[PDB]
Amino acid sequence: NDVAKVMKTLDGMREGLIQTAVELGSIEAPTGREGAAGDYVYEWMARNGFGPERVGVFDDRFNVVGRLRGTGGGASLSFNSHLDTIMAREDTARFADANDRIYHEAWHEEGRIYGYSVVNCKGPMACWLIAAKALKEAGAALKGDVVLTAVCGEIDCEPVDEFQGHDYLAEDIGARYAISHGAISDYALVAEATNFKPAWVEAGKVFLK
Amino acid sequence: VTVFAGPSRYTPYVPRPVAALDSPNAIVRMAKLVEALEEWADNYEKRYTREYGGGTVVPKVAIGAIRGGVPYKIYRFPELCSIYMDIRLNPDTNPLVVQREVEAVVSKLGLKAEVKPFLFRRGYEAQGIEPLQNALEVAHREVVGRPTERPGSPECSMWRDTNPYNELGIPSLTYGCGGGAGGGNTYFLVDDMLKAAKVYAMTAMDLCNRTP
Ligand SMILES: O=C(O)c1cc([N+](=O)[O-])ccc1O
Ligand SMILES: [Mn+2]
Repeated sequence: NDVAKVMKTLDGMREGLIQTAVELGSIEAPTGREGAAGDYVYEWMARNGFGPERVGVFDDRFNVVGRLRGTGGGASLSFNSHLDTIMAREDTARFADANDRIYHEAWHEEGRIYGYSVVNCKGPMACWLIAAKALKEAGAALKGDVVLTAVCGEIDCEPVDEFQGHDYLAEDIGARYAISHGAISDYALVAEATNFKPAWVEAGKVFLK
Repeated sequence: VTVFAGPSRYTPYVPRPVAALDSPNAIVRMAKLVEALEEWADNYEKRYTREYGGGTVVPKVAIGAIRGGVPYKIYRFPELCSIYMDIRLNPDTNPLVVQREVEAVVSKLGLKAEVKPFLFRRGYEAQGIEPLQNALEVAHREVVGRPTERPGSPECSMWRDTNPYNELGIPSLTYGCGGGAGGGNTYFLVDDMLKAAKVYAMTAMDLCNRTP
């Protein structure tokens, strides 16, 4: 089997997985200021030879798209997670304790990794960044491409009234922008937290004033 | 008045159904606090009405602003929500007394809240006003024709700059033409403005010729 080789490769990458998640979760990146986090993921993909591109509407809010190229003749698979996080230190209007710790930082304690920034979503993103690294470095045989798509603006912030433009946009400049501008593939796995339970329906939304 | 609730939840996880006062959404709880506060206000103005020589003070209460949280991030309801109250005082009411009354309204609902004052100014009745009162009275009867009447309560129960003067020992009253803008009147008669200017001048000619 050529699979087992990768599994044992992944058993040895426990530490890089932890480090990547913690370094990534530690980065200040609430929706609207995901640039710095994007930069880390770009430079991470570059070092590991995934040939990344910045695909975005603004030079400081962008998606990062790189690939693990195939031998030829297979189906493409995307892995997708988002760079933005929920809490900004700004938000004293939504949280009783805007400056807690679980809201903004990320650390390795016991056998856990703590931080909202990790659960959502730096996180599942670390998981497949490592998975991609294992496949490449284990020299696994793949006919089809693996597309690595790290996006901005997934979280449901939206502009309204006098709050317009760059600082308040989210989903319009996130994944759908990336996909519409190259990040296409045959199939896509979005890596977010379920409890190891697959879901392939999702809801829409209407916002009313 | 900031009402606390929580824990924050992403909309697909919000617990329903839940009793209003138990809602994790601070906006929901506040809505319940608002009707309790409006009835408290209905009784406040009557309980603290007080008659002075300079007028009857009818101290009213209004909720002037609300907010929580921010409009451009609504996918999680707020753990807190604030209200901003204008509560008028008669000259003889201590602000802390009023604060405890409001703390009590909240307490009756079982809500956790912060009642924090961010403005306090004292109201005053003038002491030793008779010389100005009289000088004006004389002028008023000459120009307007009858004795002066007792002022309307809203014009006694507001903030006007008679307070700083009185606070600092300069006996002071207020007097002009027309209905108050808080009313809201939107115009003056030119004839009445002329009358006032005459009264002002006459008042000055009397009063400024007394030896202090
Ligand atoms: O003198 C007034 O009528 C008056 C009204 C307002 N207001 O209606 O907001 C404010 C200050 C005033 O002096
Ligand atoms: Mn997410």
